[PDB]
This record gives sequence, C-alpha cells and structure tokens, in this order.
Amino acid sequence: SIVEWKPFDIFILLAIFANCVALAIYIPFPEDDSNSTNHNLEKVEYAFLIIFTVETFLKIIYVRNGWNLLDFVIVIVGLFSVILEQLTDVKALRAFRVLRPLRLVSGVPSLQVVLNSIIKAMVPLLHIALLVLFVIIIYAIIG
Amino acid sequence: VYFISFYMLCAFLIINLFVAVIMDNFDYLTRDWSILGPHHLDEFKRIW
Amino acid sequence: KDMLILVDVSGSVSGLTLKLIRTSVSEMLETLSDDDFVNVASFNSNAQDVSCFQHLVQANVRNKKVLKDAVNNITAKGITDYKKGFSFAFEQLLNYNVSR
Amino acid sequence: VEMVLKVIAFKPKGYFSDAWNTFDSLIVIGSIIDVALSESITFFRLFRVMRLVKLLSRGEGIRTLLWTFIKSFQALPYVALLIAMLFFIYAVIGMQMFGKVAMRDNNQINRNNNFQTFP
Amino acid sequence: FRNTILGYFDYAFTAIFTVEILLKMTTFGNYFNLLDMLVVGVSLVSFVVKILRVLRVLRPLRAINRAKGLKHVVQCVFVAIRTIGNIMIVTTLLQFMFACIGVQLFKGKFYRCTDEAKSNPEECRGLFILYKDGDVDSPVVRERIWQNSDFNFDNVLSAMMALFTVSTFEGWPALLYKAIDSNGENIGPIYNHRVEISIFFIIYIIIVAFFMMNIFVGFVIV
Amino acid sequence: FVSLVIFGSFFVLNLVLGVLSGEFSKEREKAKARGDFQKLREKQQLEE
Amino acid sequence: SSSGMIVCIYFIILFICGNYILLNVFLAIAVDNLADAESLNTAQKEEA
Amino acid sequence: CRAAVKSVTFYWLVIVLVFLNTLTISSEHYNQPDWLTQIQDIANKVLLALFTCEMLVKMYSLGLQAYFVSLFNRFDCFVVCGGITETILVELEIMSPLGISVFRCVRLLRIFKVTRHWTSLSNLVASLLNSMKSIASLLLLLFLFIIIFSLLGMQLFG
Amino acid sequence: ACENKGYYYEIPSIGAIRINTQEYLDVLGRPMVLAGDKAKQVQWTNVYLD
Ligand SMILES: *[C@@H]1O[C@H](CO)[C@@H](O[C@@H]2O[C@H](CO)[C@@H](O)[C@H](O)[C@H]2NC(C)=O)[C@H](O)[C@H]1NC(C)=O
Ligand SMILES: [Ca+2]
Repeated sequence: SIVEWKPFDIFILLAIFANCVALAIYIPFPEDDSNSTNHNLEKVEYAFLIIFTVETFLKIIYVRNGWNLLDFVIVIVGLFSVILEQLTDVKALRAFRVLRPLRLVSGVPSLQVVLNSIIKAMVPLLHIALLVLFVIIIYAIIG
Repeated sequence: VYFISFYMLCAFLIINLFVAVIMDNFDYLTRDWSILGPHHLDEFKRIW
Repeated sequence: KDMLILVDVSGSVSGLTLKLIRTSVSEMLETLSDDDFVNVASFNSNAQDVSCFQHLVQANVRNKKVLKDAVNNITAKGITDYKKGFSFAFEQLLNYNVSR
Repeated sequence: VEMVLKVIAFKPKGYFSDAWNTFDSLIVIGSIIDVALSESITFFRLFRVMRLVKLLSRGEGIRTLLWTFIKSFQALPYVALLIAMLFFIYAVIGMQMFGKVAMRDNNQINRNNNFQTFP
Repeated sequence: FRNTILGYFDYAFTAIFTVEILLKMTTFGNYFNLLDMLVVGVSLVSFVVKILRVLRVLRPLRAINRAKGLKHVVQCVFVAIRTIGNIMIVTTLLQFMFACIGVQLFKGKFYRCTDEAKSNPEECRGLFILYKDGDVDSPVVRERIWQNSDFNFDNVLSAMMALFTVSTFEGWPALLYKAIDSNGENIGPIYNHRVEISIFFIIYIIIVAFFMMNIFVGFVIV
Repeated sequence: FVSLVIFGSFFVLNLVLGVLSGEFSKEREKAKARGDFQKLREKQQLEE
Repeated sequence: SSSGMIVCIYFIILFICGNYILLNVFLAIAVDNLADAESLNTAQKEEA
Repeated sequence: CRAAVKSVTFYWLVIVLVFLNTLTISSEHYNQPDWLTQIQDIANKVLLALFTCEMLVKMYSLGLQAYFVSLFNRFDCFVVCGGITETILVELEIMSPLGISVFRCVRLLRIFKVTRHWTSLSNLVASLLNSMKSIASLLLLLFLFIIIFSLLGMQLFG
Repeated sequence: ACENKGYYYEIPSIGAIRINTQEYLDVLGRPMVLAGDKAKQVQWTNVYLD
C-alpha cells in the first residue's frame, strides 16, 4: 500500500535534472574511444536507472496516461538496452535517454500548461502544412 | 550603404505587404466557424 | 640514436589528426642514417608493432621503406592506454639480443 | 475515355462553363499528342502532373484558405507595385556603379551573379 | 550600338516632357511639381556626368502623382513609417551598446596570418610553402600576409556593421567561430580558445534578432 | 527556382504569419471577457 | 547511397518544429504584451 | 535643493553629461593614438565624480525610503558604486587586463538615463514586466526544447 | 616530456611537420657540446649525390 504525495515528489524531479546534467558531461569520443569520466558515468547511469525502475512499481498502483506511458517506456527501453548491451549498433539504442529531460515538463503544471497551449495552437496550421506538402510534391515531380 | 539600405527597405516593404494582405482577411482569419458564417449560407443555397 | 616511435592509434586520433601523425612519422624517419636504430609501435588499449620487425633495425633505405609503408596503413580505433604503451616501448630498448 | 464520357453527358455547350473541365482539356490533349512522338517535346509531357490539383484540392478547408488569399492579393495590386518600383530603381542604380566589376569564378561576382544585365 | 539607338529614344522622349512641363505652366501662375521639372532637368543639363547619369533614375517616381492608388499606397508607407519610429530608436540604441561591448571584447583580435603557423605580425613575413588540399606531395610557394578580417570590431562602426550582418542571420557562424578563437590584442587565433564568449552572440541574437524584430512585426500588425 | 521561392516560401510564410496572428487575436478577445486587461489597468492606474 | 540518407529527418524535424516554436515564443509575446500598450494608451488617453 | 533638481536646467544638463559619457566609450579603436587614452581616462574620473555627486544630491533631497520604490534610482546607484569601485581597483595593484574591458560595459549602461521620460516606451515596458512569469516560462520551454535535441545530436553525430 | 630529459612539440598543421620533426637534434646535442674539445672529431658521411 505505497503512498506518494510530496515526500519524494520533488526528489524524483531533482533526480531527473541530475540525470540530465550527467548526460551533458558525457563526451562522445570517436571510434569507440573513452576516458575516465565516461567510465564513471556508466556506473552513475546504472544507479540512475535503478532509481527510475524502483519508482515504476510504486507508481503502478498510471498505465494509460500518455505521460506515464512515456515514463514507463523510457525505463523499459533503458532496461532492455542495458540487458542487451551487457550480453555482447548497440550503442545507438541508448538514444532514448534524451527523453528524460522531457519528463521534467510534466512535474511542473505551471510550465506544463504552456506546452499544452503551444500544441493546441498547431491544429489551424495543419492546412498550411498540408498545402506545403503538396507544393513540395508537385515541384519535386516537375524537377 | 547601397546594400544596407536595400536590405532594410525591401524587408520593410515586404512585411508591409504581408500585413496589408493579412488585414484584408481578418473576417476569415477570425471566422469562428462554430457560431455562424457565410459557409453555412453557401450550404443553404446549395441545398435550396 | 636508438629511436623508437610510439604512435597513438586510439579512437580520438581518427580523422585529420591521424593524417598528420602518419606524415610526421614519415618525415621523422628521414632524419635517420645507417648508424641509427629505429622501430615503430602503436598502442590502443594494446601495444603492438606496426610492422614485421619486432625489434630495432639498422634503419637503412630498405628497412625505412618497410616502416614507412606500414605507418601509412594504420587505422584509429579503441581506447587509450599509456601504461601498456610505454611498458612495451621500454621493453624493446632493453633487448640487447641484437645489434644496436 | 473519361473526357469523352463527360462531354457526351454534360452538353458541351455547358461543359465549358466549369473552369476545372476547360483547364483539364489541355492536359488530355497534351498527353494524347506526346505518345505519338515517343519514337519542344517536354512542354506537354511536363504538365502531366498538373492533373493532381484538379481533384486533390476539393477539400473545403484548404481551397477556401487559398481562395481568400488569392482574392485578397488582387484586391491590393498597388502594394506590390512599390516592391517592383524599389527593385527596378535599385537594379538600375547598381547597374552603373557595380556593372563594370570583372567576372571571375571564385568571387561572388561571377557568371551567375553580376550586375551586367538588368535581369 | 544599342546605347546609341536608345540614345535617340530619350531625345524624343525628353521633348514631350519639356512640352508638357511648359504647357502646364501656361495655365498655372505643389512639391510634386518640382520633381517633374527636375527629372527632365537632369536629362537636359546632361546634354561630373556620372552623378547626373545616376540621378536620372527618378523617372519611375514621376507616376506617383498621376495615379490615385499609387499615391495613396505611397502615403500609407510614410504614415506607417512614422508610427514605427519609436521602435526604431530603441533597436538602434540597443545595437550601439552591443557594438561598444563588442569593441571592448574583440578590439583588434580578429587578425590572422596566411599560414596557420605564424601567430604574430613579426613572423608573418616573407614566403611560405603551401600544400594544396592537404597533399604533402603538391607544394606551392605563397606569400604570407598579416591581414584583418572582413567584418571586424576595430571601431564602433565596423562593430555596428558586423552586428547588423549577424542580426540578418547571414554569415554569423563564421564570425562566432572567429570570435571564439580570438586570442589576444595583436596575435593569431587558437582553436577554441574561449568557447564561453559565444554567450555574447547568443544574447545579442535572442534580444535583437529574435525579440526586437518580432516585436516590430507585431507592432505593425496591431 | 524563382517561382518556387516566391510560392513555396514567401506565399506560405504570409499564410503562416496571418493564421498564427488570427489565433492570437482569437485567444485575446476571449481572454478579454475574463478581465485580464482590467487587472493590468487597475494596477497601472493605482501607481501615478 | 546506403541507408545513411534517412538521418536527414533529424535536421528537418528540428528546423520545422524549431522555427514553429520560435513563432509561438517571440511573436506570441509581441501580440499579447504590445497589443496591450495600444489598449493602455487608448485607455489612458480617455481618462486623461 | 529640490528647486535645483525638479527644474529644467538640471535635467537638460544631466543629458549633456550622459552624452559626454557615451562619447568617451564610443571613441576607442584599435591602435588609437596615445593622446586619446589620456583624455579618456581623465574624463573617466572627472565625469564619474560628477555622476556620484549627482547621485548624492538625488539621494538626500526628497526621501531615502521613497527612492527605493523607483527601480531606476536603485539601478543607477548600483552603477555609481560599481564605477567608484574600479577607480581605485585599476590604480591599485589589481591589473585585471580582461577585467578592464568587461566593466566598461557595466559602466556604459548610464545611457538609459535619456529614456526615462517617454510615456510611449514605458507603457509597453510596464506591460511586459507584468507578464514576466509567462515571458520567462516560454523561454524556459524553448531552452528545454533546445537541450533535448542537442543531447540527441550528441548521440547520433557525436 | 621533461621528467625524462626531453622536449615538447606542437604540430597543429602540415606546415609545422617539416620544422618540428628535426628540432629534437638540439636536445640530443647537449652532451656533445659539454664534452668540450673531445667531441671535435671529423666524420665522413656515406656516398651521396651532391
Ligand atoms: C634473448 O632474448 C631473450 C628474451 O628476450 C632472453 O631471455 C632468455 O631467452 C632464452 C631463449 O629464449 C632462454 O634462456 C629463456 O627463455 C630467457 N630467459 C633466460 C633467463 O635465459 C635472452 O637472455 C636473450 N639472450 C640470449 C642469448 O638468448
Ligand atoms: Ca585518445
């Protein structure tokens, strides 16, 4: 009978930012090169994925909400990537970890409504986008 | 001065034409299809 | 001189900075004479010779051509390990099995 | 076949009343004469794609959006005259000044970009 | 030959306008009238000459007073210009401060030699061996010149012009990566010396190019 | 290419800018009834 | 050639969804904050 | 002394000092003559002294607690204090070659004193200052959008 | 470089390859000059084209 309210509701939100920071100091060296910082960051990512996994069973009581659906996807894909990476374009599958900073938008309703108001102003522009698509197709065929 | 003045004047005149054209369509750009409009009257004419 | 060229062939040296290394080694081998003994080795998490010599050679026109050809055929891949690279280089200068 | 079926069904005198059917004649006549020359030759072959908009523009959510803007561009034709006048005046002025600059290949004043001719 | 042929067309064309300008003066005796006498006047006086050849581009502007629609559209432009004159005084004053800041930051730091091996004016002299397209087997002898950048921040005017070019969003990455390499007062660049100097360009672009230009269009719309 | 830039870019950018500016006015006139301008007006009037 | 040409959809989504947000972040501010300046001015011109 | 502050001969005299402050900043150039830096750095101290005397006059003439309500006076006294700080800093054993150029920017802000009385500019400034919680909220979402795509590019093309 | 009596070099471009790969002989010549007049011996090179 797990209960959630405000005890860690800011703790997990700050952990999201800490993981975003840890994703910014990882230098992608060419041709599978690396240094000590990346070596430590791999073990830090292990611990960061542990916390996210530990917070998917307590928030399971959710399974249909879009935000929670993405939150569960960016955890299950990370677990699958870790599992299949340990038993070895594997390194390109960890590109789902950049959606974790996007998780922070749902934690702040004040900033969450702004994004909703931005997407809700995109429906009227769909006709113009559809017109642009036909113009592109016609000009490509003419060329 | 030739190129700077041309790039300033041309941009100002192009946005002047854009906003001038947009001004003529505030009836359609703020139509509010929900309540009423000439589209309903056209539909009525075709049905009649 | 008993020269021994250590070449970094790790991942980070791929690209323009490897073409500069291969040219630098080629121009460096031109400052050696028949009284000089040289060998070329490369390390990327594992140190190995870039050619068939495995030890110091007289660095004459015949031997320098082989080293130059092998240097122009190296590739960049892997991680960097200076501890393994320098141990390999220090071991080849302590050989004394052959003429130096 | 579609054209010959519509003409004998829509009383040709009235068939040219519609603007869509009259503009569809050129493509059909254009496409029927290119086949005979397959064994000056692309003028009609190029307009074979123009039949797309003749029926993929019937949605009255994108056609009215176009029409309300084309019908507004011609309602203000003197505004584009200012842009035309500005272009003419600046092109003519640049012609005397920078029209004698040499045409090289590695510069920005080259065979494709120069002030030598009014176009 | 075309100029000579077109030279006879103006002969006749200028006669007509002299006939009409005197014809109207018979029945009259606005600033729009002086321009008509000026356009035909510059073609007459021309009969240095380079300035009079350029000053006769006023011919298409003689139809402003002879078209009601064109005159009304022209007057609306000057009506709108005076209204947008408040935001022009602000975006010009704000650009001047950024130009002064850029003068303080990169005042004479955009110098470089022809070959990227000499990093001061003393060594950047004489000839040097240039290798085409990176090939070490195709050398060519070239002269090394210690030359400035095309868009520099030496004074407040060059800085203002470079900032204008940046605010037009054209060629600004080149200036950004040239300013990041800016090492010192009179010495050559170093690859990625101060990446953190990009904050100046980012702030300028956000404040002027993105904000001050969109506020202009919005104000016109309102 | 010249007709592609005029139609593809200049025509479309006019459409995008106009339609977007018609939604801003639509969302401003609807929020005017709430009293957002009233709160700004009373605070500005209570300063001088 | 090969299948490396499909990664061009990264620079297309970024340019399309980036230049669209910039018109909802820098134009939506000038037509909702400055649109009030005129209102204020007009309201301050009638109370003065 | 309020009769020498709320007058027309003092506001129109402060504008001249502000203009002379802008003139000494918008005059530096590469390889400037040695005689120009002397004028620049003597006008520096002299005009800074005049500005701090003006601040002392406009600090104890109407009320000290009513000045903090106005944002401009608190903003301008900050610039005055910063300016008086560096005069001894430069002349003392703190050279800071990069610190000399950075502060001139922080001391060239005194040009906003010619835009205080607009009534056509501040009317929209007061409107955009009220919507700061939305202005800084749209920007923080644009920054988050830029961060995610930068992190994604760091993986694909790193 | 100098914890082991050596010297450090920069080669940022092709133009610096020719000069920086021959300056290591200055360091190697330090013990020869400090020897004094015992290092002033005449040597003869291999046969080469002038
Ligand atoms: C030659 O090199 C080897 C290895 O580098 C030296 O080591 C000995 O090699 C010989 C033959 O392989 C054997 O005696 C042993 O395997 C090695 N160790 C010892 C203690 O002998 C060897 O000393 C060098 N010299 C000679 C003459 O072989
Ligand atoms: Ca490395």
